[PDB]
Amino acid sequence: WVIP
Amino acid sequence: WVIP
Amino acid sequence: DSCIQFTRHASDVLLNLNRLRSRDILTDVVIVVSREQFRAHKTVLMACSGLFYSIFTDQLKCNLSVINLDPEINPEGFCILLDFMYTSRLNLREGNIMAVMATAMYLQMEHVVDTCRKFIKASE
Amino acid sequence: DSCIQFTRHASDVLLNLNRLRSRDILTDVVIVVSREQFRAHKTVLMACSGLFYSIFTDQLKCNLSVINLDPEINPEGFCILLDFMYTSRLNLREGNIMAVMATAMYLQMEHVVDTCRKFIKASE
Ligand SMILES: O=C1Cc2cc(Nc3ncnc(Cl)c3Cl)ccc2N1
Ligand SMILES: O=C1Cc2cc(Nc3ncnc(Cl)c3Cl)ccc2N1
Ligand SMILES: [Cl-]
Ligand SMILES: [Cl-]
Repeated sequence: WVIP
Repeated sequence: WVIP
Repeated sequence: DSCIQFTRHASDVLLNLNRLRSRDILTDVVIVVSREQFRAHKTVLMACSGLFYSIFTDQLKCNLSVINLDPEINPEGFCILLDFMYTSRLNLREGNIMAVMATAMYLQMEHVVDTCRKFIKASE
Repeated sequence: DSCIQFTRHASDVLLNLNRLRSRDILTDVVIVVSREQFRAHKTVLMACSGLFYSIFTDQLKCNLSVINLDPEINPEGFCILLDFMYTSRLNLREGNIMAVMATAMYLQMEHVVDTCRKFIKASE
């Protein structure tokens, strides 16, 4: 999971 | 396009 | 093999599937979550959820145009997860995390359940 | 927004759509390319091809279960492109590049047409  |  | 790979292909496909959903094109099922209805493509739901994969491979349920979810399922939690299925983006907030995690457990979306567990653990 | 994004989600969706295609699950169209037939999902074909996007948004063609391609289309070139649609991987070889490029031009798959043009230019 990432900060887009 | 890339070499996978 | 000796194939070449187009990096953005999967993302571009998902973007177009979401555009077809937004315009209600070739949607073949309505998911009923208490008073709320959500139109979708059975193939995308199966590709994202262990629950929908089981439902639509069933020889009788594969042909249903309406699927009613358990009355304990929260419509907002479902909406957030349906948006995630079609975009890879999850709108996870303090006010919805419990409903999102419960809906993801029911829908069998293990990566969502995992990030919800981690976000909850950090707040404890 | 303040969404989080699961990096592998789009690739995982496409992988599952290809698994449904391999098992012939919820495929809703057969593409006829001379003596050859290819089963697929209309939504995936539309998401990958300008030609299929135009065909399946047409108010009469959207309901057809069989689509016949132009007799000049090469079945192997089509097969390679259908595999690309469902995997992001393109089996581009000296022996098939001309057929693949012609099929990609017909199907309106601009990124494939682009890499074929570049691979041909390098060999000149
Ligand atoms: O957490 C998750 C996400 C998910 C999706 C699916 N889907 C599929 N899996 C295998 N082959 C096929 Cl053909 C599909 Cl469609 C099944 C289980 C789970 N669990
Ligand atoms: O080279 C290409 C690949 C491609 C796909 C599509 N598909 C869609 N485009 C916009 N909205 C929607 Cl809803 C879809 Cl399905 C249209 C044109 C082209 N050209
Ligand atoms: Cl997931
Ligand atoms: Cl393309």
